Amino acid sequence: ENLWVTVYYGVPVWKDAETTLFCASDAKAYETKKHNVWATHCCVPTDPNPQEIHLENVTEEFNMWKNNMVEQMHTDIISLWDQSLKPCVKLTPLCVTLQCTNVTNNITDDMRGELKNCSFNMTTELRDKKQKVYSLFYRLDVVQINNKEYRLINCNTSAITQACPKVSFEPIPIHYCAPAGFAILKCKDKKFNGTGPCTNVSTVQCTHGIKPVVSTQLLLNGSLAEEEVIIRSENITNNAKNILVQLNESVQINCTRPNNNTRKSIRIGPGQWFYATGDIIGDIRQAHCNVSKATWNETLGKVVKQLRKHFGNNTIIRFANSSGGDLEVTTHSFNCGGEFFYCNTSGLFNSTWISITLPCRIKQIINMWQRIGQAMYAPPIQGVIRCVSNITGLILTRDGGSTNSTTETFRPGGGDMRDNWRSELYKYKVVKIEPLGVAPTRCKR
Amino acid sequence: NLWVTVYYGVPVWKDAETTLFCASTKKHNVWATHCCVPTDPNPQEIHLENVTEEFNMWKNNMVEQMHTDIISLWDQSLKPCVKLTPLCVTLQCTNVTNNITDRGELKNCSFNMTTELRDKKQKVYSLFYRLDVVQINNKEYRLINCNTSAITQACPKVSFEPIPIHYCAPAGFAILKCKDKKFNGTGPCTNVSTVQCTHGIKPVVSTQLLLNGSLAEEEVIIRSENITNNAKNILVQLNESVQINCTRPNNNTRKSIRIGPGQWFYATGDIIGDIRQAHCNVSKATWNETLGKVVKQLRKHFGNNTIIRFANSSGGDLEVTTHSFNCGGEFFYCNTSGLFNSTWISITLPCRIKQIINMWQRIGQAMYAPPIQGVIRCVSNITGLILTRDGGSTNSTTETFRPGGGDMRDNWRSELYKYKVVKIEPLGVAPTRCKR
Amino acid sequence: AENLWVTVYYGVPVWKDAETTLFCASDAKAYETKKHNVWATHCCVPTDPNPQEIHLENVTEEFNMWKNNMVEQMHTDIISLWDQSLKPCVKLTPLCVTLQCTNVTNNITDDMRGELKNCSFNMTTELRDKKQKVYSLFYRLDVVQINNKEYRLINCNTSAITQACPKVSFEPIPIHYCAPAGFAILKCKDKKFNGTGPCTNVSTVQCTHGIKPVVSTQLLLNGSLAEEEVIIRSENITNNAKNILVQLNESVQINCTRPNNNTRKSIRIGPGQWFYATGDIIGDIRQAHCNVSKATWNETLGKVVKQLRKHFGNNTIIRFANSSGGDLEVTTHSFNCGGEFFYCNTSGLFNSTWISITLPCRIKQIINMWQRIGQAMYAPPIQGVIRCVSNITGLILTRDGGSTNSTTETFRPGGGDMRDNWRSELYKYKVVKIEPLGVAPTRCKR
Amino acid sequence: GFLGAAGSTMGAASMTLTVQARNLLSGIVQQQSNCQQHLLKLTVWGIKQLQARVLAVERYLRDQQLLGIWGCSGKLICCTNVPWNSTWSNRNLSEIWDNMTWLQWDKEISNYTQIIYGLLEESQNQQEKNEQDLLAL
Amino acid sequence: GFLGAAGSTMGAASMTLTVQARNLLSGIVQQQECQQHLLKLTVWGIKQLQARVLAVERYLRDQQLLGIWGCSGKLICCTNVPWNSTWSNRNLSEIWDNMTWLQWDKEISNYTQIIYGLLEESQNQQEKNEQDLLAL
Amino acid sequence: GFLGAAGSTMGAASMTLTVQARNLLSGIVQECQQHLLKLTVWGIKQLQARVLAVERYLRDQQLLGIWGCSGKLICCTNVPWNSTWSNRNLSEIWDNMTWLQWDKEISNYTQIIYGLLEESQNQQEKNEQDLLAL
Ligand SMILES: *[C@@H]1O[C@H](CO)[C@@H](O[C@@H]2O[C@H](CO)[C@@H](O[C@@H]3O[C@H](CO[C@H]4O[C@H](CO)[C@@H](O)[C@H](O)[C@@H]4O)[C@@H](O)[C@H](O[C@H]4O[C@H](CO)[C@@H](O)[C@H](O)[C@@H]4O[C@H]4O[C@H](CO)[C@@H](O)[C@H](O)[C@@H]4O)[C@@H]3O)[C@H](O)[C@H]2NC(C)=O)[C@H](O)[C@H]1NC(C)=O
Ligand SMILES: *[C@@H]1O[C@H](CO)[C@@H](O[C@@H]2O[C@H](CO)[C@@H](O[C@@H]3O[C@H](CO[C@H]4O[C@H](CO)[C@@H](O)[C@H](O)[C@@H]4O)[C@@H](O)[C@H](O[C@H]4O[C@H](CO)[C@@H](O)[C@H](O)[C@@H]4O[C@H]4O[C@H](CO)[C@@H](O)[C@H](O)[C@@H]4O)[C@@H]3O)[C@H](O)[C@H]2NC(C)=O)[C@H](O)[C@H]1NC(C)=O
Ligand SMILES: *[C@@H]1O[C@H](CO)[C@@H](O[C@@H]2O[C@H](CO)[C@@H](O)[C@H](O)[C@H]2NC(C)=O)[C@H](O)[C@H]1NC(C)=O
Ligand SMILES: *[C@@H]1O[C@H](CO)[C@@H](O[C@@H]2O[C@H](CO)[C@@H](O)[C@H](O)[C@H]2NC(C)=O)[C@H](O)[C@H]1NC(C)=O
Ligand SMILES: *[C@@H]1O[C@H](CO)[C@@H](O[C@@H]2O[C@H](CO)[C@@H](O)[C@H](O)[C@H]2NC(C)=O)[C@H](O)[C@H]1NC(C)=O
Ligand SMILES: *[C@@H]1O[C@H](CO)[C@@H](O)[C@H](O)[C@H]1NC(C)=O
Ligand SMILES: *[C@@H]1O[C@H](CO)[C@@H](O)[C@H](O)[C@H]1NC(C)=O
Ligand SMILES: *[C@@H]1O[C@H](CO)[C@@H](O)[C@H](O)[C@H]1NC(C)=O
Ligand SMILES: *[C@@H]1O[C@H](CO)[C@@H](O)[C@H](O)[C@H]1NC(C)=O
Ligand SMILES: *[C@@H]1O[C@H](CO)[C@@H](O)[C@H](O)[C@H]1NC(C)=O
Ligand SMILES: *[C@@H]1O[C@H](CO)[C@@H](O)[C@H](O)[C@H]1NC(C)=O
Repeated sequence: ENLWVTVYYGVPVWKDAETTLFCASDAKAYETKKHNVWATHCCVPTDPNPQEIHLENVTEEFNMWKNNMVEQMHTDIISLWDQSLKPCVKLTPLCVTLQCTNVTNNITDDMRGELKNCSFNMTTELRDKKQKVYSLFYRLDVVQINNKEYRLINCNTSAITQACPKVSFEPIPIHYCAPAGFAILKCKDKKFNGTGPCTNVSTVQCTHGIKPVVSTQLLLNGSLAEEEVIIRSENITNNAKNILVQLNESVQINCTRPNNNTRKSIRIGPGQWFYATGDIIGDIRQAHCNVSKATWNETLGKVVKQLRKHFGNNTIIRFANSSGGDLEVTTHSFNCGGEFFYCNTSGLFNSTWISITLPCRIKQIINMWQRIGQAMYAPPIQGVIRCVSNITGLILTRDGGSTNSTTETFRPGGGDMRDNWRSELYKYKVVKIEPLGVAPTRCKR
Repeated sequence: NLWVTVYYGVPVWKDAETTLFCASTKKHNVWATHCCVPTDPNPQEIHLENVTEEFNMWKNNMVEQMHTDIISLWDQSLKPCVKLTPLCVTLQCTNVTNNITDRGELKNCSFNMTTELRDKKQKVYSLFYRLDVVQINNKEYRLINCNTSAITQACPKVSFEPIPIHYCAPAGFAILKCKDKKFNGTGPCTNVSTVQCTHGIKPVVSTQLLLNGSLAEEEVIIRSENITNNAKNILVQLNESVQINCTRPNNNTRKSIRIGPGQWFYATGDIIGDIRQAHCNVSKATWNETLGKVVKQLRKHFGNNTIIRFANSSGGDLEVTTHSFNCGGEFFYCNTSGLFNSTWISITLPCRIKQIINMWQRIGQAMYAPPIQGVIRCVSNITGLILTRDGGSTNSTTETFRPGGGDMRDNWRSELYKYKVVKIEPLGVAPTRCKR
Repeated sequence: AENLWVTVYYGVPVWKDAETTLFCASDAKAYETKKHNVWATHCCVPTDPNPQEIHLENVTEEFNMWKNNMVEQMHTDIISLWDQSLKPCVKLTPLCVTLQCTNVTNNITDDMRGELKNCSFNMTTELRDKKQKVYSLFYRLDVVQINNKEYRLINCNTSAITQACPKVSFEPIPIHYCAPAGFAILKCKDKKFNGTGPCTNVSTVQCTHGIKPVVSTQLLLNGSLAEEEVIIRSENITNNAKNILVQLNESVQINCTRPNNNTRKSIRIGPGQWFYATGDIIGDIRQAHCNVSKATWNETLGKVVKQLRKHFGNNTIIRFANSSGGDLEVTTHSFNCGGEFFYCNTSGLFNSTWISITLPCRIKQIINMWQRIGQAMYAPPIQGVIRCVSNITGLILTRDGGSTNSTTETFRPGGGDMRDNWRSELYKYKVVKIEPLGVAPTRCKR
Repeated sequence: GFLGAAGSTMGAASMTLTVQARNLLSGIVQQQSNCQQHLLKLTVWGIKQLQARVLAVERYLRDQQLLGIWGCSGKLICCTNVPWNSTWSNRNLSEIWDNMTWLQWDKEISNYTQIIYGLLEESQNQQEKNEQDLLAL
Repeated sequence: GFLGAAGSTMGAASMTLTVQARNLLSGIVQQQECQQHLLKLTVWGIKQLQARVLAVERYLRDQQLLGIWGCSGKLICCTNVPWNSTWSNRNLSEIWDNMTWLQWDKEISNYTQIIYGLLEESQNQQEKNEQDLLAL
Repeated sequence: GFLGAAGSTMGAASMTLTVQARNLLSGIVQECQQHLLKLTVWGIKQLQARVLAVERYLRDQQLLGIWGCSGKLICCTNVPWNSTWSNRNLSEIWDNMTWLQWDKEISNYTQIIYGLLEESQNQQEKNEQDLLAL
């Protein structure tokens, strides 16, 4: 009968929680150039020394598939993106009948029909005057009316706006930081599965810097973990779930657009300009990406070796290319140099287990796959562009309804943007600090 | 001898004005969408024994908030939808003379409207009600609001069907409810129960005759700010509902015309079958009895031997001269003169339909109500009347009353009359027998 | 312990330099009447009818008007209110059309030849398939020739123009800046305070004196007047790259007018969208102008120079000269009177070398209000005629430091950066924050 | 039962002081159902609700500060050394704690409230100073 | 070393109570250009205010409870409510030298409301009794 | 007379502690109101100002709580002076000096002193908990 309730305040315990995290940057992104979406948003620098605290003996359960931080990042990016277009020029006046031809001059056969030379009647700065102008368009954005009359692809569905010519969408790394009263716990287990208990937990103020890189099928410029290739999925057994594969070595991919572009500016209203693609200088060649087979064949062999752990050591593992659907799903959607590429990856998934040039299409009117109903027009970039990126992971799915268990088929798939962030945020969890608690002691008032 | 003691948590309140919040398959219902913070489904009413408190419904700021919130929600619901500016063109109209159960109520108008392309046009046609079409300078017509305001299209998914809403106090505040029988909106009362939220109130919009409200307990209650002053409205709450059956008998179809990139306009298409008059049926015996009860109670305030006459409405626009009724998604303007034509000591009311609505929240903006396919049938409860005295006469022998209203706040005052908002002031001081 | 322990005090009267958010307070009576004034409808906290001031005995406080964050606060608030006043009104994009015009030649004095143009154009009506031909008058500064009789509005290639709201007043009304709880404003009362350094008569207030948000360049109008002498303030004095703000201890009265009797017409351009055009002038057409008493102005500069010499030498020649090149908004005396914009030529005021003056004025309707570039406002015309009476309370001058020697200094009108018009009123105030905790030794122990 | 004691004897109502005090700061008991992200779009309603919440906090703190200054921090039924002045209510003790409720009582006091608060503040200032010197011995 | 504990026994963890207490409020004021830019993001700004207002409300809620229970101003508070063997049938060495607070909470979370109600009742009685004894 | 004691000596100024203490929560008491809800930016800036004023107030109250001075304007401790913080006698500290001057004199030791006060209070509570066990 001698034990009494003692109330304590400042007890080091926590509970799972969902809150709003704020973004932070390295300062330098804003200090130097600004004029980009993430430097402008992330106005608060991180601490120069965001030292983590190791928690001795702490075991905590993580679940990357239910991680609220991922859902927030998705929402924040879309909102940021929209607010970056809001102030710029609407391109409504371009939704007219166009008079187009085949370009023809200096085209390698692989590029025949890819570009069109279109003339049209657009307004000038004065309401009562018009001008006849012309520009090049990529075939993918131009749809035939009814053989010379064409419409822009967005005219019957969506509003179209011009992306701001001075704003970069470069994926500058950002950090998510907790508000007071909250903490971010992270798993330091090098082989963490994506779910379940982790016995190596530290507490941080901010996450590591994450580059908000947008792509589909092949994940670019992320983490390579540390020791081994890890295959993780919400279910594994259920083929309907995406499998996120994290590589332990990167594969370098070299992408280019070889055509030397120029640009012309057309005045379309008081204070407004339209950026049009001008004539190509020199030869017209196809855009493409190079993957070295020397590394790619070994990389897939490693994936298969690990993949077998869930499927059988005598099972046939087949890689195959994508299924049908929009280019955002069926090809490697890739945003680089300020232009949008849609690269054909079938040359990468053509093997059965027990240099590679990928041609690429270029598109300017983009229904950014965040939603349908608002199209973005990407202004052209002068000169030529080159990108060198690190492939750090893959998103694969399985074919259900297989004839038998002897053979499993893996294809590039997914493309939902959440999985491009889930793969970096998989090790972080947000918890709320709860300072009150009680315990029996031997003291009485 | 006695010492000052300071108390905290004293159950004492003062009159106060604060901001209340609205708590509330219908994913496109306005009331459902913007008021989504459900409370405990079992409100806890506290009876306060030995408590007397003063109410004044005419100075009740809960009414002003309901009014402002409704306007704001209304405007937000129309905020993201297509403007109909491209329809304000010269129209070329005919008289729609096929199968008219005899006329001139509808017009069939053709016009030049753009397509999705800036450089192409299409010839389209649609039906309009005469009330929304005004002649230029005999074939050429304009929409009625072209020289005043932008007309926007109502979002053709969105419903305004009233869902009872509840106004709830923030912490630190409480709502007092007067349950006294025969409470006439002003003065002290003694039931005073304490609630967290009001009863559910349907934000029903109407003029002249109030629909779907409460029924005054067991007697007809006549409420007024002054009674004597003929510039004031009289709100009469009935002890029985009067049933009214309304219809729009014409079988409509609908056209959808591309008006711009990503945008569609909803036009009224051809009528299938006979073209007939919209109307409302008020039970005739019930209405006769209802007025007799009102007259009995009304008479005691003017003289026990005086005569009461009812007469129909006076001047002003349709919004005040007719019974403004919003049901089935359409706007009816019913002629009530057949209800107020008698001297004391089924009734079919024809109704007009209008599509471009200067909803009286304000002037300068208008909503286009898209047409509804098929036919409409509405059944509703008349729960009260708004009357005015036809003053200026000196012949005290007979008082004359006419339908009035049009100021939307009166429709809210009639439900919120029993509620008052107070703030809690927890500190107080009293003497005691000790000192620290 | 040597018998001393740390005692903690809360409520200690100590303050530190701070930057915070201030709020806009008002008279609240002139404001009831002036229902459409931009700074009245948006400045609602009533001031205390009897404002308090507490003199602080034995307090020396260091002030610096050139680093005063209240200036940035006033600047951004004015810009914001300006933007929110125009936001709801009609865009005049539909008026950016080819205009056809000739010169107004009826009853023109010589000074007005070529100043007004009579332009007709094809404009929309409430129906999209109809057009109307209308005409209006324009000032030559608003209209640019298209390359013989064709013209466009000057803003047609750089920005859509918004019509100023016809009922909104921009009349300066006194504004009080007030601190939030936890903050205090320290006011410097020292006579002849030059903008920097310690001040020995310091008092604490909750709100500043009322400041009228008067916008002008070159000559500061309707400000505080100095009490003892002319005070010359500058961040550096020596550095020719900076402005000199001179506060007078006597006001100079200036009388400005726009003598032409104007009319106005309302043209419907769309569905409840109205444009206000300038119609024919009734009576003779004459040039707008301002009158400065010659003797008063001459004596006033005398006083300024006497003080200016303290920094340049008794044997140094001081010369005044007119403004340099640049846009009218920075080379002439711009100001807003009655809602119309004057750009007056002040060269007649600054032409002397030391050991009634009529200033012609131009009127412009398209205003690149300098809050920023890339936006424009159209000022509706004012019917009838106007007369302005105002007080010159200070000058914005610069030194001609291009190439010189000890023989002479030259001063000429400058400015154009509106923040200096506010430094001239806010120089006496500093914002500090209160920090109630502190500790001190004492003989007492628990 | 938040105002349940409103109709009760002043001395009886002293037993519900924690009920009224607790609900002045209801906490974070109101729940957010999923919508919510929707309600954030109603900019005006967003601002009005924040104003309501901020004010409730400020009112709470102001009352707590006064109890702090008067030396009644942490107490609901705290007495002090300011004597009762009979002009404030010319009735005996037995006519206060009974035969009346807390409503009514505040009307009896009325404008004397400001006077009482000033007295309480100065008294505490003197009490703290006296303790500060006692601790010097 | 904010969560420097939770990997130590309940007893050892009592030495870090001040560190945990000071995470709120100090960690908020401490937050301290384009911060002006962000004021143009209406939804974002509202969400941030809601987070700050909520953090304050949570802080005050807990302080009010300490007030009600008579533990105001303390990090460690002894009370007059006895411990029930059914809430947890464990001895002092057993919990103070082995459990880590996180574990403890998980095991007695079912009795949280019961205990809080008891703490309030004991304080209510104590305050009244003391006032009655003060008055001779 | 809110900062009226600013030129008074530290000793004399101890008599106005409630004048300054009341400012933080009384000052905040500060057609219209509704019109300004349209100025979204002012809405946010003013709420930020009020929220911060509350956060700062509470931060200071939390410290007084932690140090064991809750509810007091003046409190004694068990933490001694080191004589390095200020090498002065009481007759030249409480008199012949104002609080503004004093704050500058010892501003370098503010964090040191606060840390010491915290540790002392924690030890004191620990020794009430065991004492109540006997
Ligand atoms: C995975 O990670 C890699 C590595 O970070 C990343 O690749 C890099 O992408 C960036 C952005 O696309 C590339 O940066 C551009 O490089 C070109 C070429 O410059 C060369 O010559 C200069 C000479 O001084 C060297 O310093 C430089 O290193 C190169 O050798 C520059 O021209 C680009 O500058 C423009 O953008 C800047 C953005 O801040 C502007 O500040 C600058 O003023 C330029 O904009 C203006 O001029 C343009 C004309 O050139 C015009 O089009 C614009 O509208 C505007 O007017 C820029 O610095 C970088 O070189 C890539 N690195 C490698 C090795 O290739 C991958 O993209 C990433 N993968 C994915 C999927 O995200
Ligand atoms: C005072 O209070 C009373 C109630 O106490 C209230 O009366 C009720 O009003 C509501 C709303 O107007 C009425 O609800 C509608 O009823 C019709 C009738 O349909 C009957 O027949 C069909 C046959 O197929 C049955 O399936 C049905 O169950 C009924 O027996 C429905 O048709 C209405 O639904 C349509 O509109 C909805 C709008 O959201 C759509 O979601 C729904 O899918 C339907 O739309 C389709 O049909 C339309 C044509 O009918 C067409 O235009 C659309 O494009 C689409 O194809 C709806 O359920 C309810 O019946 C009334 N009660 C009574 C007894 O009459 C009063 O209104 C209130 N007073 C005031 C002033 O508000
Ligand atoms: C659509 O526009 C055409 C072109 O203006 C209209 O046809 C003209 O009508 C006028 C009489 O008002 C005739 O004098 C012209 O000769 C006609 N032009 C042509 C090319 O036929 C037509 O009436 C308009 N239609 C509608 C429904 O408004
Ligand atoms: C119903 O309303 C009437 C007012 O219309 C209230 O009557 C007033 O009563 C007060 C005092 O009792 C008088 O000073 C007013 O002159 C009365 N006005 C009229 C018009 O008679 C009446 O009190 C209300 N009902 C109750 C029960 O009080
Ligand atoms: C500023 O300094 C002066 C001089 O030391 C202080 O003046 C003395 O104040 C005491 C107060 O008890 C009076 O009895 C003396 O007669 C004053 N002396 C003179 C010469 O006037 C003054 O109080 C100080 N200011 C403040 C705020 O403390
Ligand atoms: C490239 O274009 C030029 C004309 O600009 C033409 O003379 C030349 O033959 C073309 N080259 C090829 C490969 O078609
Ligand atoms: C890894 O995830 C799979 C999903 O099927 C699960 O069955 C397995 O138990 C998890 N492994 C670990 C160590 O958590
Ligand atoms: C390269 O591909 C062959 C099949 O063509 C395969 O047998 C071999 O193991 C692969 N190399 C590596 C390193 O995996
Ligand atoms: C009138 O009725 C006839 C059927 O006899 C029908 O064919 C015709 O379309 C109707 N006209 C209308 C709907 O006005
Ligand atoms: C058409 O309607 C007008 C207006 O009501 C009327 O004057 C005219 O006689 C009608 N004509 C026919 C043939 O219906
Ligand atoms: C009319 O004005 C133009 C431009 O100011 C000028 O060039 C022309 O000579 C004028 N014609 C006259 C003054 O007759």
